[PDB]
Amino acid sequence: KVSKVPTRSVIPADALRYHPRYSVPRKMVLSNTFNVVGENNRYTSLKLILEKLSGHVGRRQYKMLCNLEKHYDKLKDEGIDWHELKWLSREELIVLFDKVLHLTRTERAALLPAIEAKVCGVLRQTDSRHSTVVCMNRGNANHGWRCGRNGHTNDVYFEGKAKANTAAL
Amino acid sequence: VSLRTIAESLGAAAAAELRAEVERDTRDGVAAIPPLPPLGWRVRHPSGSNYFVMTRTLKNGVQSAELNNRRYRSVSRADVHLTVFAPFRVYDPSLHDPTVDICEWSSFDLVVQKTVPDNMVANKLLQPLSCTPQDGALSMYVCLASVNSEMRIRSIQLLSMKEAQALVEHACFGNGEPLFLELLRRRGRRRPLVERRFDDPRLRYEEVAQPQQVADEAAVACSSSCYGPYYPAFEMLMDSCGSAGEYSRALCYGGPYVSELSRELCDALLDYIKGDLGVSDQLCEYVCQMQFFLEQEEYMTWLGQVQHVANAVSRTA
Amino acid sequence: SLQNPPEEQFALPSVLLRTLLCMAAYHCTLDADYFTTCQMLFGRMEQQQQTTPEVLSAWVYCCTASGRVDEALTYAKYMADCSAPFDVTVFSLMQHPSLNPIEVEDGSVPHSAKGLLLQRRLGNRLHTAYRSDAVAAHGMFVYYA
Amino acid sequence: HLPFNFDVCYELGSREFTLFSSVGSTSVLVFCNVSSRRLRSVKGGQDRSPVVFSAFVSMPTSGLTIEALCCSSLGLLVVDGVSFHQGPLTESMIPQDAHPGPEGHYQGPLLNQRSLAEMVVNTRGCITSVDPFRQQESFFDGHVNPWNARSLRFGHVPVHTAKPGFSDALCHFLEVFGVNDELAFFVEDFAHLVHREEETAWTNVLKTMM
Amino acid sequence: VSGRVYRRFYGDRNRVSAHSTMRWQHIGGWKLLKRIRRGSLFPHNVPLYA
Amino acid sequence: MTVHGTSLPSTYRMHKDINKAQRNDRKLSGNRFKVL
Amino acid sequence: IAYEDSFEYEEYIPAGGSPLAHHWTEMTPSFSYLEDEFFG
Amino acid sequence: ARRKWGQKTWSPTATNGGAAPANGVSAQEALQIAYRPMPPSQTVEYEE
Amino acid sequence: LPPSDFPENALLKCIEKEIEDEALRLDKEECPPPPPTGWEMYHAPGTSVFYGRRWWLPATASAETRATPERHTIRVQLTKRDPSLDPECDVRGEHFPFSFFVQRALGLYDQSIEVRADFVDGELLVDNVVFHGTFKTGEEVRYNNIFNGYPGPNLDEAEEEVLDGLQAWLAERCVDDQFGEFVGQYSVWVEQQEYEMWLKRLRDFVAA
Amino acid sequence: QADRRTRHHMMVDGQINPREWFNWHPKEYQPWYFDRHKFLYEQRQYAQFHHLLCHQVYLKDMLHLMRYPEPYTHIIDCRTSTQKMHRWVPHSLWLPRDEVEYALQLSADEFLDMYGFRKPDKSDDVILLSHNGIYSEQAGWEWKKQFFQHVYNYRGGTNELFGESYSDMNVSDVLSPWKGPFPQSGVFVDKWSKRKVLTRTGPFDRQYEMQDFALPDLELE
Amino acid sequence: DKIEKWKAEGLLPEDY
Ligand SMILES: [Zn+2]
Repeated sequence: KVSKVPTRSVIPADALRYHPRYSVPRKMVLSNTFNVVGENNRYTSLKLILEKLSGHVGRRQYKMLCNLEKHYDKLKDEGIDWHELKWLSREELIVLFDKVLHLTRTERAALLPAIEAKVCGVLRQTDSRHSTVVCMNRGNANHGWRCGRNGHTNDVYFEGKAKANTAAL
Repeated sequence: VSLRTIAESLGAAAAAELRAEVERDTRDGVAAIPPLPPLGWRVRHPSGSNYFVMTRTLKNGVQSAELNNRRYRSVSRADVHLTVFAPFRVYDPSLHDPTVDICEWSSFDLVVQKTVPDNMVANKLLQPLSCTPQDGALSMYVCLASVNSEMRIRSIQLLSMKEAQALVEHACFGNGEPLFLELLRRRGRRRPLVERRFDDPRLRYEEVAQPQQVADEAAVACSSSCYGPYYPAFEMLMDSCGSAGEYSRALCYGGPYVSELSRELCDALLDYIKGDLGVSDQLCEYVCQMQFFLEQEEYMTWLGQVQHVANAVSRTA
Repeated sequence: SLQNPPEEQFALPSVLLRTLLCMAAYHCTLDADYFTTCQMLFGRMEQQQQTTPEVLSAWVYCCTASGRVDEALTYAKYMADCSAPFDVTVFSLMQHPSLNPIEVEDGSVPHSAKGLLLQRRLGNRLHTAYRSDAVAAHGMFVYYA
Repeated sequence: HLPFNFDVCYELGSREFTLFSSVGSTSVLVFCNVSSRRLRSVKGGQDRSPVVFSAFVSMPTSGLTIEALCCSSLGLLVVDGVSFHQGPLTESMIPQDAHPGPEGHYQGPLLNQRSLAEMVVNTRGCITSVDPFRQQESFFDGHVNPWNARSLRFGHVPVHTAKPGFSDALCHFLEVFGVNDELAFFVEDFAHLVHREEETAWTNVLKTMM
Repeated sequence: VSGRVYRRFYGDRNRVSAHSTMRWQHIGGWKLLKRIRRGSLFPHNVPLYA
Repeated sequence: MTVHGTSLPSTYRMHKDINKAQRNDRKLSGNRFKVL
Repeated sequence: IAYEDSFEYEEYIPAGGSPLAHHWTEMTPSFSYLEDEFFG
Repeated sequence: ARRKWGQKTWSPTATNGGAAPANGVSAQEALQIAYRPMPPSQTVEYEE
Repeated sequence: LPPSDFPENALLKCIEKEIEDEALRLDKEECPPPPPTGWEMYHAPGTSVFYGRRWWLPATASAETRATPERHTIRVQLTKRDPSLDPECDVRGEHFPFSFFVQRALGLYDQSIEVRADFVDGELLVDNVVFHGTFKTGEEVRYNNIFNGYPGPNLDEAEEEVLDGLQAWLAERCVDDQFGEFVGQYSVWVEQQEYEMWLKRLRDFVAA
Repeated sequence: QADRRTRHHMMVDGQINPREWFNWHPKEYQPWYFDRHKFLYEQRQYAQFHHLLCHQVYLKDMLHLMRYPEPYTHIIDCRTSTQKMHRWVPHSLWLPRDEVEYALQLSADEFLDMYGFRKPDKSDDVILLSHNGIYSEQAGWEWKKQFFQHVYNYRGGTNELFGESYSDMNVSDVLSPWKGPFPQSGVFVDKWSKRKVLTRTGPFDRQYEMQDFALPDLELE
Repeated sequence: DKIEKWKAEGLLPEDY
């Protein structure tokens, strides 16, 4: 007898991702600072998305010319979050981009792929304690632009932690 | 009032960008020398264009090539005409799909034609030669690609006047193709663009209009040939610049899958193009260099056109 | 073992490419059939290194020492059309059909340095009122003499 | 909502609408080709091709015609390329009724890094397969075949991606001719109106056929 | 199967709950499975780890 | 700080930054069909 | 002919699938159009 | 002939030590391995 | 072929070697595969598109007095693939795209119903239904564009009322998975006959 | 300008294939201190020529020899281009940097016939000047190649004395972004190491280190 | 010298 290897006809492309043991990687829970969503924890998803939009992109490491990290500090003292940025309409973004942020035409052109997709600002789990991975799935308006998958439901700021509790903040 | 200060801000920025562009490639007063083509190749680049063509004529067959002439010292047939079309199309496919380990993919086309001279005596009429423009006008369209500085063949097409006659008369049951006949119905000529001559230095001052002479050598031979009214259908079939020529060459066979061929065939076809025909990896590395240099040359003309437009607005407003 | 960015890592100095071709051009004096390998060498130095007036002026001296009279002057006329000055170091070495340039920079010949300085200064003189093809054609006349 | 002086030209059956304007001796022409596959929502959140159009602003005082490749996102406007053509607005330059404009000309540098910014948010581009002959089954279609799309630079990514301080003045230079975000908010909403009117006409034609 | 039962609460989405450790050790069967030997019942409604 | 010149909190931060490209860049979406 | 009596089963080449491009039988350079001039 | 991806043609064996006889090879068998069918336009042959 | 005047003895001897082994093999058929009934297959010897054509008469009720004959046309383009992306890009999956024209009673893109389908993994997958010419709705809707004409939405996202009426309209026209296998079988014979002519035409070009 | 993309084929590894072929391995290189702020010939790549560096004469010593010169302290100007010199440093003699390698091979008489002044003896003090001190430093190595015991260098000679803002204009040859380098075009090495040498981990504007060998650390886990 | 060439090439036209 020669047994056949169990394969599939239709397999998703993320199943070809590499692990050094060819197994499931470890899912380490986040730090204790992310337990209660506060003013220090609100803008850490806004911090990381503006970091990836300014760093090198791709296998050839194409440097993004516009630095969107200079507009991070003027975003958080206003009190507007990345989740609050997705709730802004088209009329409210033109007021934010021209008056408050003073975003140029090329810096607005690089931030708009992050706003047109409604990327959920949920800190995904990683193998490390310090996670720099955000869920890049497109959000839906029924679940508060949180993409509704893997437990990212309508107030979830961080995976594995509690809700937003917007009565406090 | 506000249209003057906007058009003057762009004209000052375009003058500063062009000043900073020529300052980068300047080496102690000397401007950027273009890359040198191989021996015998005469590159013609139209100004304000997306492409550049180079020609090569091997007299007395392929035995006059660079590899067949070098030997060790101190111890007839029909002529071959080469034409390499090279557009500016070069992209990186590892961004759209990270599973592909390709840093650079640049496509360029090669048209090789043959012409019988009156000087050969040996093989006059033993067999009727089908490569002649009098008899069929057979030509090989070898679409090439430069995959990380390595020449890879995409398709090997064999097109004659018969395939242009078949597509225009009896590609369907009783008619031609309804789209190939429609594309021939909309053929407007391009305005004459001033070409620039980045030829080989040894053939830069020998003769200038030699690719223009060899372009009309086959043009008067094929329109006055055995196939007379099918040459406008054949020129658009051999049109390497545009979407109508790529669709018309897609209506023909397009050659077999080259990786499905025998490995003895793939090595012999690579020995023919690189070794015998002279279209080698020295040229294949040069095409991506010349696609890069003339992209820089067209960017400065683009910066000159931003300054020329913005200065013309503010002087009228 | 130390890797710079590849635009700075694989860029040899222009004095090395000048000395490498001038060793090859001195070998072309003793045997003219060395030009076919120098043609393959210059075919790779042009595509890997930078096309400088130093490496082009040495290639004119490479074509001169092989006996190629047509394409050596035609490469020099290409430098004149590109506003590239002819190198005065290879111009003094073209009019000296001895003195293999590795032992010239070493200092193995203490004499004839006044002769080396004179050809460099007239090459500085001839470039002020003429182009690069006129300087190179003067060097080819003295070399074949 | 509509801009100040712009006429709309749309016939049922074709997925194209064209906007024209003329101020003084200069004329600015905006042509759009609505996608048949799928267009993105105006809300943005939840194959989803963006609404990308062209802007031809002709100025006889300069002697050139500016082609502006514009992409409407969330009602706003970005510009991917600027090229220049000879003479005024001839009829052959506009890609109406599936005949293209001038081909074999320099497309222009990248004014913005928008397409590389969509790679970090994992939004799929128009190039779905790296094989160019795989997408050449539906030839003469800009949305399905990017290798012969004029608006997508025929699949080519240029060498120069222009300076941010330089490209900001180029965006302000075109916004005085009516290529602002007020125009792109109408084009984003009219493309959803063409996409529904083309689909309900194609359905009711298919009802009477069977 | 071979499962593990923990004493403290660890939810499927978050750790926040309304129970103490003294409550959940009776809810999730940590007090149950500690005191019973083989041949007895164990609930399926309680979470099993690994 | 004497022998190695760095600290263990500073070691973990620079370790996460020397390989940022090969850690995670895409989502690897799509479906792969069997060709055989 | 069966698989067990084949040349691929005499070595360890599999029956069907992708060809072993780094095997020594595939790395043997073949010239079948010239063997009539050499071994004839 | 032309090959297809995933489809291979099975061929009979010569039953002479496999493709390479590990026990040994004689003179006249290795004579054919010596004068291998190389293209002689780019092949230099030499003996001493 | 003496090597002095003919330096391409590596290619010319190799290609005439491959002409005969593609002829002496017994897996090939010199006869074309038999079509389904009614279909006549035309193919230009130079091109890579072969056409099918048949006449057909639908089933009409007795309230209608005359049944008009139809015109069914098949257009198959041969699949192109890029070997320059190999072995890095994956092997492209084999499929057979074709076009199905329906004309009521003279060209191909005037008053014609065009249906684009793919035969892949032994089944038909209908992609789009394209119209050409002026048709009746419910007014008249004209589709005069032949290249960038509106092909309709993809039928995965279409309505289910238009889906089940189309499959009944296709099964009545006898275009199903058994017809799509002949399109896959005739495309193998067409590409094999074009490959043998491509080897013969290449031998005239290189030896000249 | 405008951020020209490069033609080199360096690429970071993918997310699917395993890490293999560890007889070559790229890693990031970060040195201890910055050296971009320093003088050109005291940087990291010129560290082997540290003892070849000439002794520094400063500004107040140059003003002292201006007022009270010595008969055998030869101030020598090493500026090359005659178009960029506008004023004369006092008690100076013109010896251009491109001719130093031929000047010091001359005799005592031939140096006078080719430069108009007497050749200095090997025991006297020689002080070299330039625009920034780069041409005088390269001439100082040629003056120390010959057996001259006292060779000195004023870094920033012309730009500090005359207050000018000039440069020696060293090109510091970097490949143009169309010039594709060596390891992409060539079969000089096998295909596995060719792919692994061209691999880099991160952006290609910083410096890297190539390991010639590696062993797996089995003692972690 | 480049802007002088582009007016001769016709890339920088005059008033229409
Ligand atoms: Zn999510």
